[PDB]
Amino acid sequence: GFLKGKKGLIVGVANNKSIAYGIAQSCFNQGATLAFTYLNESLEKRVRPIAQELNSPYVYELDVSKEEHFKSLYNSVKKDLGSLDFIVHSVAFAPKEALEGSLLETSKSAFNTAMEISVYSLIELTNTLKPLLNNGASVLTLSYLGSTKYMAHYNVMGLAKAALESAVRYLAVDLGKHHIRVNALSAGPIRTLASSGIADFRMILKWNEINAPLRKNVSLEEVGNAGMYLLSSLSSGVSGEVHFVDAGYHVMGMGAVEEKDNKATLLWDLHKEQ
Amino acid sequence: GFLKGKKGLIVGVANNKSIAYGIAQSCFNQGATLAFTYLNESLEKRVRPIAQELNSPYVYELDVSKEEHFKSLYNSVKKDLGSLDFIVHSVAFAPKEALEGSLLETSKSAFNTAMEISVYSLIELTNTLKPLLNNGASVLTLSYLGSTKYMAHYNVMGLAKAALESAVRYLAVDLGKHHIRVNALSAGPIRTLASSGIADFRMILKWNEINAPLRKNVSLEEVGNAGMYLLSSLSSGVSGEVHFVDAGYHVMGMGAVEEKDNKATLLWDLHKEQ
Amino acid sequence: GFLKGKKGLIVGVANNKSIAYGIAQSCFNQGATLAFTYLNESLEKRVRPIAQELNSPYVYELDVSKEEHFKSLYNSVKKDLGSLDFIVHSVAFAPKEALEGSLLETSKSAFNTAMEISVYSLIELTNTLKPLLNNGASVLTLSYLGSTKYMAHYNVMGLAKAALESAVRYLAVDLGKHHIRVNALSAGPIRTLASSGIADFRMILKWNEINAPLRKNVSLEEVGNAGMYLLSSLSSGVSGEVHFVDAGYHVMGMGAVEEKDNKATLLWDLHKEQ
Amino acid sequence: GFLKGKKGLIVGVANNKSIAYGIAQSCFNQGATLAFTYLNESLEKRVRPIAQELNSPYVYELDVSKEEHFKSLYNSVKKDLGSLDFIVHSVAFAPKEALEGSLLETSKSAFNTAMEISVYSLIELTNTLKPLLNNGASVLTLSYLGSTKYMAHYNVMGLAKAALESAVRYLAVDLGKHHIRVNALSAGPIRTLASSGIADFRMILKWNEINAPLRKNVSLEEVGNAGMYLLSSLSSGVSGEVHFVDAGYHVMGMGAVEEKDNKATLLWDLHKEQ
Ligand SMILES: NC(=O)c1ccc[n+]([C@@H]2O[C@H](COP(=O)([O-])OP(=O)(O)OC[C@H]3O[C@@H](n4cnc5c(N)ncnc54)[C@H](O)[C@@H]3O)[C@@H](O)[C@H]2O)c1
Ligand SMILES: NC(=O)c1ccc[n+]([C@@H]2O[C@H](COP(=O)([O-])OP(=O)(O)OC[C@H]3O[C@@H](n4cnc5c(N)ncnc54)[C@H](O)[C@@H]3O)[C@@H](O)[C@H]2O)c1
Ligand SMILES: NC(=O)c1ccc[n+]([C@@H]2O[C@H](COP(=O)([O-])OP(=O)(O)OC[C@H]3O[C@@H](n4cnc5c(N)ncnc54)[C@H](O)[C@@H]3O)[C@@H](O)[C@H]2O)c1
Ligand SMILES: NC(=O)c1ccc[n+]([C@@H]2O[C@H](COP(=O)([O-])OP(=O)(O)OC[C@H]3O[C@@H](n4cnc5c(N)ncnc54)[C@H](O)[C@@H]3O)[C@@H](O)[C@H]2O)c1
Ligand SMILES: Oc1cc(Cl)ccc1Oc1ccc(Cl)cc1Cl
Ligand SMILES: Oc1cc(Cl)ccc1Oc1ccc(Cl)cc1Cl
Ligand SMILES: Oc1cc(Cl)ccc1Oc1ccc(Cl)cc1Cl
Ligand SMILES: Oc1cc(Cl)ccc1Oc1ccc(Cl)cc1Cl
Repeated sequence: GFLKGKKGLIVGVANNKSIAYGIAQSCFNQGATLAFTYLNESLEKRVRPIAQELNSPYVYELDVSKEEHFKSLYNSVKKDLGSLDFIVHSVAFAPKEALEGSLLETSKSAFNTAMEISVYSLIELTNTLKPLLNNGASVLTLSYLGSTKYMAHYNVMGLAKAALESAVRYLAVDLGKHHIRVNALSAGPIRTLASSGIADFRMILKWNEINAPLRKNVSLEEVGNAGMYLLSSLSSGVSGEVHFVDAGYHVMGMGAVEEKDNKATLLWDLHKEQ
Repeated sequence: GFLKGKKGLIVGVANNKSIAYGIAQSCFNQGATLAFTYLNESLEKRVRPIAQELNSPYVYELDVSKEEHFKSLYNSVKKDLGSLDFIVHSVAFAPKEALEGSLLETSKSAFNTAMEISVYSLIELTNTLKPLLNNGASVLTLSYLGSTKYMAHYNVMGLAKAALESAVRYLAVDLGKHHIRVNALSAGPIRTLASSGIADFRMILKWNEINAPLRKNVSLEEVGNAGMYLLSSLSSGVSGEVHFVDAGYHVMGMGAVEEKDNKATLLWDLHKEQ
Repeated sequence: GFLKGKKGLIVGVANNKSIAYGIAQSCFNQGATLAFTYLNESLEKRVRPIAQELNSPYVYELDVSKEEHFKSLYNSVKKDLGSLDFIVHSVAFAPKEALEGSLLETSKSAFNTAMEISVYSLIELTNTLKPLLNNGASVLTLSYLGSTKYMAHYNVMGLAKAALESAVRYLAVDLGKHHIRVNALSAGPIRTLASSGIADFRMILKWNEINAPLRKNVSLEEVGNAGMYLLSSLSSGVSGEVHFVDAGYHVMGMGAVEEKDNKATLLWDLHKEQ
Repeated sequence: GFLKGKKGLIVGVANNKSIAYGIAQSCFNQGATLAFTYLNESLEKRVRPIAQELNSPYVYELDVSKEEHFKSLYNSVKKDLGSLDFIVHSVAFAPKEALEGSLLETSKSAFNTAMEISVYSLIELTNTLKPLLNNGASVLTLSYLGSTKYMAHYNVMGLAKAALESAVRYLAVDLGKHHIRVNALSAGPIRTLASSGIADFRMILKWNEINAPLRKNVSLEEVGNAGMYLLSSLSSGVSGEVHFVDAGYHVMGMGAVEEKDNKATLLWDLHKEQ
């Protein structure tokens, strides 16, 4: 495969429906040597079997909010793997309240919690493992249209992803010198532990399926393959790029209609709403 | 004037070169009643005469990192002016170190400092004064190209302005229901207290000057008129807009060369570099 | 006003609901000396009173597809006004067929007509009057979100507008040196002659009203006021800018929902579609 | 490979340095059965051997300016290959003058030639071959940063590329209904027949090399692999996307400076210019 002999660190796995898992699965099929991290011993209960299924004996603890966990991580991968060719940064969080209602009511607390866990953590993770990154290494993070466009109740998480994307741009220039790449994969809505916690997510998912050019929701396999590509030398001439894997949803300037032309009606007014 | 009888709150005045003042100056000539805020007593020594120079007796204290200041602001204007038609958010801060070197070396501390003072403050300032805002009210903040593009050692400030512009988008939806507008004016480099205290600023300035389409730097007056417009009814149809006042610089995909056709040479190699 | 003693050419008026009219009306109210053109004698019947109504006795014939009309035009304003401070390029066309169905069915013939009348015309109009443009002159054209986002059946006109926004960018660099500004005002949907001829235009309009941040359609006055600003010295620091005047519509990444939060319902499913 | 048993049409091969060839090469190594096309007999002398080396006996004539060639194409692929899984649209032309001097001097003639060969041809190519496109088919075209940013003397080609990306957006919606993908690969400067004939091209190249984050120029293999990715099921979740293979150049907001921080100096002022 295109990741043969390549070593990579996967951060974000919570279960087999995780974006990072789809990416790890895809990376595995291409011969990569993987390493995984887990937030707490409860998630490790799921990250471990997942890890075994992908020929990986490297499982470490890493709660991005605990700076000492980073110090341990550096020592871990340097001992167990010597070096890293790629990193997957698939982590984000914000209090449940922050994602409902408006951005106005956001508490300074929820703001910082979402900024730190979802943005700064990319900086700390990358700086921490910087001296262990081989030349040509690739750093991939996960974003969402909500960064540049308004998406119902995404709120502060929207402000985070915008900063996240900017960081990707600045990190690509900081590491470009040493031939290292940085990108963001902008996936469309998809069912995962984090999303199943968001209010009326089934709706966001229906609006995308019905109004997206390909008229479908992206699979975990599709997101995994786009990621794998971005992390492989297949894309060594690609950096500081925000790559959409959303069934083409990003192009829409309004609700789809194209299929119906009698008088032109919204596809929404005909599917799951009549 | 297009602001006669209109009441606005100006946040961000440090001296008479501040962007916030230019916009204030312009709104003044249009008949707006002005109100100013200062960070500390030291700054009040400069904000005071200015307010007086522009007919304003309503001067209040406001350090965005102090939440109790916000409740006072409220009571202060609710008592003095009763209502607000437009708010100017001209604030941004980050430690000196964070704006030099690389984004990678940024600390969790400077990060949270950059994000709070420069982004969350717009949220608290707005949500606080919300019930004092008349229908048709306009909220303007200031950003910089660094938000979506790499600019020399802008580092963490670039992440801030990226969330800032995204916050402008969500606030516009949050407050649009109530007929209120939220925009951002992305001004080009311009010499002010805060900018003069930034490494090699002389260079960013000259580069924009030579490479900009209008072949010059933007004046404080031009930024002020751009803002006055965004804050006047003249733009009642505008919202969630990042308005560029940069002498067209933002359109360049490389250094200028145009006038000289002989064999095409960078204007920079001909201007102040021979 | 901010256009006192300023002379500008207004191109594109068909009746009193035209965008070029709103722009004209607004510029008139600011002391501008206007001049108008007309496609044919039938439109001249409406461009004449309108022209009188705005203290303008300069009315010339101009069909952008007729190269000779441009030669007359130059001679006309050189005699009648000596010079131009601003220009309004408000012209667009494409066969009815091309604006329905898909982009795939567009004939080579419709493609060219749409590109010529809608894009090249800006190039010819500007290049022709270039010798009569005073320093600080401002060139304003009109575009629509369909340039960068897909909009129902906008098709080839979507391709035109995108080339047009890129044209705006290249012309700003070409004329930038001579202190001349070039911008585009991207207006939101609004009822006019050309639009009343578009299939199911009412829907585009309804959708914007319900889903736009300000929850209303933009008025002809708001478009004019924006254009006037773009054409006045008030924006002497703005160039190569695509300025949106759509009630904040461009920020939306999906249909509005906000006002209803029980389970978060689409405002569309509650307004003009129960 | 990821295109094993996948049949595609390669349009635009001029020699072993063409972008279309690199993509073909990368696709050939992924198991695809290829088919090529040539403009005139003078190019068939370079396409035939390339087609042979890549295992292809399907070499057809196609001058996008001639509509009859499209009818033959259809018949040629329907008879020789039965159906198509992917199409490569790597064609663009504009008169030599148009690409030098200013966009202002462009003639109506050259405007129409640029638009037609570089934009309309994507529309005819896809609509003609449409009945031969299998579900999940992928359509890829090539663009350049000049489409949305000013690039020296790119001029009218910049307008074409902007319409081209817009067409990619509308075509993606027209063919998505049938599960077909449409994307654009925006490559960075690279040595080809067409580019070699461009004014001051070495400069554009050195400028991207020094200012690009990965500090190099992209290779034909990288552009090739990026396109093969876009054209394979590996990217079945991506559509209407403009994908940048430019060593990350697009992220730059100004010239590079990074590595040097004595007073912060341009990398350009130190490399190939002292
Ligand atoms: N699922 C979607 O529809 C979608 C769409 C676009 C972007 N994304 C992005 O994908 C990433 C998340 O993937 P997901 O959607 O599969 O959710 P997920 O729950 O599967 O993964 C998120 C992971 O982050 C971990 N995490 C949370 N806080 C942490 C902290 N303090 N320290 C260390 N780890 C922590 C969680 O344990 C979890 O494993 C996020 O960046 C998210 O913004 C998701
Ligand atoms: N100067 C430029 O070239 C430029 C370019 C683009 C954007 N901007 C933006 O303009 C705004 C500031 O204007 P400026 O550049 O004229 O700088 P300035 O020095 O004139 O103003 C900065 C202001 O921020 C205030 N401030 C900082 N921390 C604060 C806090 N804790 N609480 C309350 N106030 C605080 C200061 O009191 C000061 O008045 C910022 O948002 C900045 O990002 C400036
Ligand atoms: N009305 C809207 O909702 C809307 C939205 C976005 C952008 N626009 C843009 O506004 C501009 C026109 O404004 P409008 O909507 O008031 O339409 P309108 O019908 O009022 O004006 C269009 C003008 O173009 C002129 N024209 C057409 N072909 C011509 C030719 N061959 N030679 C000379 N003139 C010709 C017509 O005579 C007409 O006066 C167009 O560029 C259009 O793309 C309109
Ligand atoms: N070379 C670069 O640095 C660069 C950068 C960005 C985008 N591109 C794009 O790549 C594509 C071309 O590839 P290239 O750069 O390798 O150049 P190239 O010389 O290798 O290919 C250009 C091809 O276009 C064909 N062509 C021109 N007119 C035609 C017509 N009327 N009918 C049929 N074919 C015609 C020519 O035969 C030629 O093969 C173009 O779309 C170009 O805009 C190139
Ligand atoms: O960014 C996301 C975008 C979408 Cl559409 C769905 C899930 C996402 O991811 C998250 C969103 C909110 C929280 Cl609190 C935590 C995570 Cl992991
Ligand atoms: O955002 C800015 C952009 C530019 Cl080009 C110049 C000055 C700016 O303003 C600041 C920069 C850094 C800090 Cl700590 C505080 C402020 Cl007010
Ligand atoms: O660009 C436009 C966008 C909108 Cl929403 C409405 C009208 C517009 O303008 C036109 C569209 C098509 C044709 Cl044939 C002629 C014109 Cl004047
Ligand atoms: O689009 C391009 C961009 C670059 Cl940087 C280099 C070459 C390109 O391709 C062309 C440019 C002009 C003409 Cl006439 C024909 C072609 Cl194929």
